[PDB]
Amino acid sequence: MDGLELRKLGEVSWEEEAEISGSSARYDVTLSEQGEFKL
Amino acid sequence: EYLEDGIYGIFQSTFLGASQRGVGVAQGGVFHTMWHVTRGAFLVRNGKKLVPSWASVKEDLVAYGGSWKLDGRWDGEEEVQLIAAAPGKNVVNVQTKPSLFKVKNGGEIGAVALDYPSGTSGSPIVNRNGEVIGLYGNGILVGDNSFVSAISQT
Repeated sequence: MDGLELRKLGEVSWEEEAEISGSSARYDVTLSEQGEFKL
Repeated sequence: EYLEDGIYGIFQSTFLGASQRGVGVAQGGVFHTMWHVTRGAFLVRNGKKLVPSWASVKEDLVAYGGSWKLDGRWDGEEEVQLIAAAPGKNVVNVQTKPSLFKVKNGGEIGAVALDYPSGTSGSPIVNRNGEVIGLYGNGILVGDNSFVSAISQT
């Protein structure tokens, strides 16, 4: 209970029949030195 | 002793049980995940303890057990795929036409508009060849409050 444990769930690959979703758009954002993204 | 290449889930153990806090990818002997998932906490593999070997807070990436070994980079026009290891759900691949983040006083980086829970952070984004272009989990909320992540790469 002191650290985190790893479990394998799959392997990285490109599935040819994979379902398509999402939307394509362009956003201009600012990035802080702490890796934060904001519009 | 060498972590088998593939996608791993990060699990945290509390008095209320085990929960998948995030995912990472193993490739070439090193474990790669988003910095916000672990914030440098150590891992365990069959009693083998892994400590962070490199981290960058502004890239939000951390590697365990060696240098950063993911070399894929987005071309700018390929359709991309997100292998989403959502907590408690079967691993599913989702393909998308990427979005783009134009950073003020900087350059362009690709983004994916797919909304997945916390604990899917660190999932791999890959190109048509199957090489890893970046990790998922760092992004913005847009007007409709959906999440849009950046294809986080070094």
